[PDB]
Amino acid sequence: STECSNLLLQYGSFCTQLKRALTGIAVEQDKNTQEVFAQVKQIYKTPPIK
Amino acid sequence: STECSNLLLQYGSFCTQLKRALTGIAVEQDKNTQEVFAQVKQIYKTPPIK
Amino acid sequence: TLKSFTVEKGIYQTSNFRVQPTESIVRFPNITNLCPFHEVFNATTFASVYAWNRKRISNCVADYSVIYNFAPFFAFKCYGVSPTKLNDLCFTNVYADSFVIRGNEVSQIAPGQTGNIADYNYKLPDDFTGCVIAWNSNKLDSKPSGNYNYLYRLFRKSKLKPFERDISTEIYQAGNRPCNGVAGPNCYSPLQSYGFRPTYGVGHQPYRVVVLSFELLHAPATVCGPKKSTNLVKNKCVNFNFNGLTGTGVLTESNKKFLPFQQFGRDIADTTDAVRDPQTLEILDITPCSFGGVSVITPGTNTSNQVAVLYQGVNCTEVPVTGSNVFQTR
Amino acid sequence: TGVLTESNKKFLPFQQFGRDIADTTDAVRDPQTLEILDITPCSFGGVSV
Amino acid sequence: SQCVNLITRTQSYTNSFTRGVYYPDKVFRSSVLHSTQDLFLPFFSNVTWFHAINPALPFNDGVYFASTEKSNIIRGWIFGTTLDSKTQSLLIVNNATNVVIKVCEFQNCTFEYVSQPFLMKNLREFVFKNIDGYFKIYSKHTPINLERDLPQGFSALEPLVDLPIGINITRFQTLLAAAYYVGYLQPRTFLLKYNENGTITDAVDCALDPLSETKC
Amino acid sequence: ALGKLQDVVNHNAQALNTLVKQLSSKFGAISSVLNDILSRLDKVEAEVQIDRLITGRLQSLQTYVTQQLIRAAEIRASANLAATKMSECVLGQSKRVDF
Amino acid sequence: ALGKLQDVVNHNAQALNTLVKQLSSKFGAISSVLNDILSRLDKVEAEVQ
Amino acid sequence: AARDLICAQKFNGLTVLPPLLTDEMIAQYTSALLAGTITSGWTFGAGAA
Amino acid sequence: AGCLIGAEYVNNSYECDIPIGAGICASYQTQSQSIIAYT
Ligand SMILES: *[C@@H]1O[C@H](CO)[C@@H](O)[C@H](O)[C@H]1NC(C)=O
Ligand SMILES: *[C@@H]1O[C@H](CO)[C@@H](O)[C@H](O)[C@H]1NC(C)=O
Ligand SMILES: *[C@@H]1O[C@H](CO)[C@@H](O)[C@H](O)[C@H]1NC(C)=O
Ligand SMILES: *[C@@H]1O[C@H](CO)[C@@H](O)[C@H](O)[C@H]1NC(C)=O
Ligand SMILES: *[C@@H]1O[C@H](CO)[C@@H](O)[C@H](O)[C@H]1NC(C)=O
Ligand SMILES: *[C@@H]1O[C@H](CO)[C@@H](O)[C@H](O)[C@H]1NC(C)=O
Ligand SMILES: *[C@@H]1O[C@H](CO)[C@@H](O)[C@H](O)[C@H]1NC(C)=O
Repeated sequence: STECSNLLLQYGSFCTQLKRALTGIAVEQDKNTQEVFAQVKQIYKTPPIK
Repeated sequence: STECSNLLLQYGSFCTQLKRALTGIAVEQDKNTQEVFAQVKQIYKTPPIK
Repeated sequence: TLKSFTVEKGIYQTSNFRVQPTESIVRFPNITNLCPFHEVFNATTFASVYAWNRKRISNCVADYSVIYNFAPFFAFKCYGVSPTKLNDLCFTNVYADSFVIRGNEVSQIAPGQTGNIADYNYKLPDDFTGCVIAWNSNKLDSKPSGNYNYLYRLFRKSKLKPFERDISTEIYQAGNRPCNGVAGPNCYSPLQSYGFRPTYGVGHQPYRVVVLSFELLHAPATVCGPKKSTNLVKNKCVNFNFNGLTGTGVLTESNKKFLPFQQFGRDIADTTDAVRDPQTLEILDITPCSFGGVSVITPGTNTSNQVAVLYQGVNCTEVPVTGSNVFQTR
Repeated sequence: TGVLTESNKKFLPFQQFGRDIADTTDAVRDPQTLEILDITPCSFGGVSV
Repeated sequence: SQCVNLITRTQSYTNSFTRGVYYPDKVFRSSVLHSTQDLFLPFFSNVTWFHAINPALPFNDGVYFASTEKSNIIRGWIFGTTLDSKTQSLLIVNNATNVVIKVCEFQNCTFEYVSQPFLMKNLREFVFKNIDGYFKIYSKHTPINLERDLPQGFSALEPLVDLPIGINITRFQTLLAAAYYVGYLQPRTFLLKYNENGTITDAVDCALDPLSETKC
Repeated sequence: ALGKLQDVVNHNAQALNTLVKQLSSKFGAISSVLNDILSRLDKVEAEVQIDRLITGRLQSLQTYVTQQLIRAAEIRASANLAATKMSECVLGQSKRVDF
Repeated sequence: ALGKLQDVVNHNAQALNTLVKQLSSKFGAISSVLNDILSRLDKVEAEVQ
Repeated sequence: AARDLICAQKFNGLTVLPPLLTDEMIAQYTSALLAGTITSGWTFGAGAA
Repeated sequence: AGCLIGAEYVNNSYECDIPIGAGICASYQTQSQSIIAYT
């Protein structure tokens, strides 16, 4: 709706900082997974003898 | 007040999620106390010699 | 978007793409009759306020711009709608109530009012939608000897319900002795007459009041104004106007089991998912047109001005309506 | 809406009302018999299942 | 002639057994739990089983009506404050072949309406309501085995008619060997369940017991 | 046994479901549908009702994002604990009691 | 020495005291008392306040 | 006549819930931990005392 | 924490099934099944 968008433009930059907070959360989740699991520099494998 | 309740019913589910947040805090406090103090499995007691 | 003249290396959410609508369609029921507002507004005699008339208006095309030529009133005072938008959208039934009051009591013809007319003669509901039209009738309802043909009720045992009529003539019991049909001490007739004279003030002059009450869409529509219809188009992003319900989307054939009294289908977020076409009795699913987010992958502007575009959550065959290297990720 | 009991509040002769911290009437003076009455809300609580 | 012919009425009392549910609106909804505040017959309520082998029957906030007999007895219901002529009254008389809803507002006619669909080992459940000067009638026809007492199950009631009468409906009386169940509606909140096809298959009365209040 | 990850899934489902269900609210306006407001009224009155709906939906969105920020802080603390346990339990032998 | 637990008590007391004291504010209305608003005005204006 | 802040908090809709473990049970847990630490050392934290 | 209607208090002590208040829990047991309250 164009009228609602033109009225929402008068409320400032709430949407931009809302998007910034969500983007920071999204980057932080991948950082959490990478700092938990990616702790080894080389991909070792088990020898075929068991 | 009945009129205030009828106009408050048009504001959605703010009261339910505030109640959910407060209930989560209240359960979390008992969880904190249980995870700090209830670390022993049996109730030991000191022998009467001191 | 960044409000800067240089961009660092990364991926940035810029905007959203949206498939624009192509055509506009109007789907109104086929009705050729004309609504008789002239028989309501132009009348020689108007009813009293305790015995107010009620005329049902259905199965006709209503033109609300010809009301202004029927009676000499200032404003088209409405509550749930606007007077300039009455010709576009449309209703189920119209109810016209006509009566004669004085100039003091015109403010009591309103939702949530307390007085004499509102409590004992004519009560409007709290959720009333419609319009009230009042105009001066000093030259028609008044005589220099005193017009006594208009009555009003001020003695009753309880307040009236909304849209409730009371034409009973029994002697009111204001005391302890029974009236037994004879007036006297603590026994009064509930109806008293107005005293309209043309030498009276402007606040005591007679006023003719017509209230138009509209029934919003729950049933198939019977009163719809002058808008021409359009051929129905399917499987395309179009603007649609179904019985005054406007929207944008794609209309598809449906297999929803609509009951014969059901005309609409709603969602969890209170939006219309299915519509019943008024001309041909068919069920149409409405879906929003294709959209999604656009991200711009770039190196630094001191490195290159080349960019790549990621369309999020949409397949690679639906994005239009280097850059020849199309790749499909998750 | 509430319960009215006899009060021992020392109202001054020019005072006709009494208020709380949350701006609610706590005591009242009856306009016919010059008497101080408390105002207490009726019985309430929470119900858990 | 007018006669009297007071067919003797004996009151018997039975239990509702979660019956008397109607569609609150004309909006299609599928696989949705929906909370509605309206005039409903309460669950497990006290309904009256009249036998007819007739002073008045009070009307308040709507009436649920149930009939089992197929012996072609129950015709219509007279509504109003008085009986013949003191105030406004209502008359919804009906016959067999061409089903009339011939409704009158003489006592000076101000409302006339004739329509076909009102009436068609089988329950014919009706709900009559009066709100804001509007008179609403819902109905549903269902089968039964073991016809004694009301059944156990769910059968939603579909709407029939809405009229702008605007009268006082304090009293009502059935026009007549016959037996019928009468129950009274109250302002209540239900939680209705709409399945995949859009039909009401289950409901919860939020003010029956604390368990259903927890469910609501 | 796996109730913590199930709660992690359930909270993110419930927050989005509440955010969708908050679109049906009127917030003091005459309707919750924006097109019905734009069709029923003229420009000024529809601007008033649209402003009411805008304020209500903005408040709901801000509440959702604040709860998401608090939950993200809790999840980051748990992820720091998990990374410390991977560094000290799997990659070596720990002398800390109940670690 | 035990100032942390006293701060824990004091913060929870102060939050509830501020929540009680916030009920006396008008927030742009004509009164902070709800019954006076309902008594003074008709339906639409009292609904606004 | 001396109105407490807790009464206004209760009357205006704010209530405080009691904890699940009383102070006697926390004291019993503390006493069990102390008795185990004194009479067994660090063994009771790894299995049988 | 208030009072309890519909649960029969027992002079036993089990692990907490449903927490209620200051040291009081409730459970549902067969020994005719019923809801009981305990410490
Ligand atoms: C009102 O209607 C009558 C009946 O047709 C007509 O004769 C009369 O001219 C109308 N009034 C006006 C002002 O046209
Ligand atoms: C309106 O259209 C429908 C289907 O197109 C048709 O069956 C019906 O007869 C039409 N009505 C009139 C009055 O032309
Ligand atoms: C979406 O893309 C996949 C692979 O790119 C393709 O197999 C599938 O048919 C596409 N869906 C369409 C075109 O609707
Ligand atoms: C009002 O009532 C009180 C108590 O009975 C009495 O003292 C007083 O004189 C009365 N006022 C008048 C004007 O009669
Ligand atoms: C209905 O009311 C009658 C009145 O005496 C009572 O005897 C009967 O038990 C009631 N039915 C119930 C509670 O199911
Ligand atoms: C009918 O009249 C009675 C008084 O005899 C009144 O109490 C009641 O409210 C009226 N009902 C309606 C629906 O107007
Ligand atoms: C919906 O209707 C179809 C056809 O009548 C039926 O096969 C299906 O089981 C129904 N769905 C239900 C009852 O959930």
